Amino acid sequence: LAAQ
Amino acid sequence: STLEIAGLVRKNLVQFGVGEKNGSVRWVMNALGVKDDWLLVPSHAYKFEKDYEMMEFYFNRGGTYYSISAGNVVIQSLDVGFQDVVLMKVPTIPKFRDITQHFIKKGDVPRALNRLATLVTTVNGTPMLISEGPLKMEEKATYVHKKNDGTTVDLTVDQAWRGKGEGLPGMCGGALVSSNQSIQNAILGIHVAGGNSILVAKLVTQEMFQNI
Ligand SMILES: *C[C@H](NC(=O)OCc1ccccc1)C(=O)O
Repeated sequence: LAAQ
Repeated sequence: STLEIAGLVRKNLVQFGVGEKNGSVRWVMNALGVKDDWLLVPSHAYKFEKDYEMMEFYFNRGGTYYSISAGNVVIQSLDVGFQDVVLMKVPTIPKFRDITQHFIKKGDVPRALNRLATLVTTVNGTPMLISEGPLKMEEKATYVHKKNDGTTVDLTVDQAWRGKGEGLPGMCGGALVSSNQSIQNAILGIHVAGGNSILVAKLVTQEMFQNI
């Protein structure tokens, strides 16, 4: 997961 | 309905940007007005860059811009510890429609699990509805934030919704809305991360607004  | 809650969210969504005094604005993500001059915004938008308080924060409300020194917004936590999403009071913003009563109550959380939901968000102001698969709740969720220079930080929050779906950069700060009509399609929280076809939203309950 990446900060979006 | 989902669509009517989505309309209320849409009207309260603003674009959040950061810039040096006298410099260009970097438009980062969304923020959601909830009541009066208070917004929800993922603090990862700003807090990991050098000297954030000397920056100017920008709020784009449908092509009308409001700016303020970062030192003049009042930031309030949702709960103990790091939750990423914070409450932010912005004295220069026009008052928002109070949408706090449309957020899920803590006690009703189980009623949104295992059901579809819709992420109501924008990419730099263009509204989008993003389908999310049956929801689960992660007691702890971890995701990677990439800073401006390229380096990364791992962020961990308590109680985050996880659903199958396809997101894009800029969608953070949008609101996750339950498909469950029996809890009046409650707003479940705020989008903070995505990857490998999974979307993650920090839980935000009605009770959290008691933090003012
Ligand atoms: C979406 C808002 N609704 C709201 O605050 O509901 C409170 C309510 C409604 C009906 C019966 C009891 C309580 C709104 O903008 O009004």
